[PDB]
Amino acid sequence: GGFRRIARLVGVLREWAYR
Amino acid sequence: ADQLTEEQIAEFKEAFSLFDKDGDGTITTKELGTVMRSLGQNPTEAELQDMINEVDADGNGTIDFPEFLTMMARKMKDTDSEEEIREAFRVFDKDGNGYISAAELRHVMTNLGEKLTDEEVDEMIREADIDGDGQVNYEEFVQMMTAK
Ligand SMILES: [Ca+2]
Ligand SMILES: [Ca+2]
Ligand SMILES: [Ca+2]
Ligand SMILES: [Ca+2]
Repeated sequence: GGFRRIARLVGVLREWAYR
Repeated sequence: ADQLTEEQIAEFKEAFSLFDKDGDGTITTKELGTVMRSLGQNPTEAELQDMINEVDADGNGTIDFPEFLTMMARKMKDTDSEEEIREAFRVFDKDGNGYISAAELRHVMTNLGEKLTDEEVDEMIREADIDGDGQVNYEEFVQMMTAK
């Protein structure tokens, strides 16, 4: 797994709570 | 020869099991609520239902493999990659000191549901440790992400 690939999934966690 | 983007879609297949603890192929507001607490807190089964309604292509009440992917590309497009990076960094920096830490990386991976050795966490630091300080600063964090 690449570190950059993991960062993309983390950005999704906060967006879900945004709405 | 107009190729497709199914190569990237393969990556999301391996991530879907991580989000679905039951490995049954579907995520329910209850299951995801556990992830929300780890980010800060749990929303409400009432509000959680509205979020899925806007993304429910069939309207069954849950998100399937193909439904989850359509929402991901729709959210990032209307948003900016700079915004998703700022949110992710703030989540890893729980102490908010300016950089992450070996203990900070391990706490999230274990909370996510993956088991790695402390040595696995150290290498992650090496990838973004351009200055060689042993810790990833804000500047090193963004450069490695937008390296190419
Ligand atoms: Ca499930
Ligand atoms: Ca659905
Ligand atoms: Ca920190
Ligand atoms: Ca460094």
